[PDB]
Order: sequence, then C-alpha cells, then structure tokens
Amino acid sequence: GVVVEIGKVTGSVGTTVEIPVYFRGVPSKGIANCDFVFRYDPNVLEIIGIDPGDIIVDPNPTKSFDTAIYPDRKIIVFLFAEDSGTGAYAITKDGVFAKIRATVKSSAPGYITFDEVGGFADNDLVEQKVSFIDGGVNVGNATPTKLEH
Amino acid sequence: VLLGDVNGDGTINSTDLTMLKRSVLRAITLTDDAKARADVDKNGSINAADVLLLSRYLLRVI
Ligand SMILES: [Ca+2]
Ligand SMILES: [Ca+2]
Repeated sequence: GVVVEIGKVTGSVGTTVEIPVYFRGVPSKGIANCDFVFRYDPNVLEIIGIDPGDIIVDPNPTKSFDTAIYPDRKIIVFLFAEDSGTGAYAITKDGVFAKIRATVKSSAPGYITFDEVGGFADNDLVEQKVSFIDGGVNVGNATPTKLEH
Repeated sequence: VLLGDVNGDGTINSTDLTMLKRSVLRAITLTDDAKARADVDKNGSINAADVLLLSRYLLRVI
C-alpha cells in the first residue's frame, strides 16, 4: 500500500536542517486524508516548523494541511484532509508530503520515528495499508568500536 | 456514543473528518447513528464548528 519515508539528513550543531517526509504508493483514487504522529528527542532537535510538501495541491494549503508540535510530549502530529469535499485536493502523486524544519542541538543522532497512525483513506473513504520508514538527523553518529577506515 | 467516530468503526481518525466535512458540504449524507457521533460539541447541529473541533482533537491540542 502506501509507504511513508522519513528522510535522512546531516548537519552540524547550531544549524537548521530540513527533514522531508516522502509518500510512495499513492492510491489510484488518491489520498483524501491522513493523520499520524512522529516521535523526536527535543534534546537533539528543536523543531521550529513543518511546511506542506508540493503534493499538497490546495491553493490555500492550510485549509487541507495542519500540524502540531509538542516538545513536552516529544511528538509532532500531521493532519491532512483534502478541503474541496469532492476529492479535487486529494494527493494524487508520490513525492514530498511535508518538510520538518529543525535546529540541531547536539551531535547525537536525532531520530524522527513513527509513533502512531490513525487513518490513510482514498477518495472513496477506503482505508489503505500503510507502512513507515524512520529517519532523521545524523543517523550514524556514534563512538567508534574499533580502528577502521 | 463514541463522539467523533463519525463512520462508527470504533476509532477516531482523519477518515471521520473527511466524512464529516463532506456531509457538511452535502457531498454525502450521514446515517442517523452517525449524526449523533458527528455532533462533537453536542449543540444539536452538524456544521463547520464540528469539523474544526474534530480537527483540533486529531491534532491533539485537546
Ligand atoms: Ca471512525
Ligand atoms: Ca455541533
């Protein structure tokens, strides 16, 4: 079914990075709605905003697309519900669903992880099978275990 | 009974939201059981205010 992939990026402490959220396997009758929750560590990443990706076609994106950031709860929430009412603003192609803007607070890995999913439905309200691929920032940052190239 | 669960499948999610907004735009018609679940602020009417309340719930602000 639908595949949601969190991008993997790199960045030095104090810089701002963009972590894209990719959609693949978009249904033949589109995505009319989706809601899901990602987890993150606010010690590593200060999430400053989430922008809608270019697969959000509503000429006023905020009518169809909204997010919420909870540092105390360590989660970010995504809500898409095409606003036309006719399926006109549904997601119809693979691509970037959202871009998470984050300031890097430490050199430790800043994983952004799938926490919970509500529903991913097409224009006929048929719920889709959905799977997630986790990612985030500086994913390989670690203390070496041995001498190696 | 389960407020917000418009389609009555036992869970509250964005698919209920789509159903709610399409019914408010009269693109779909709700069953009587669904109408009780759709009136999320329980004021006796199904409208844009219900859509916005359900959206806030799904975004977890409430
Ligand atoms: Ca439901
Ligand atoms: Ca109401």
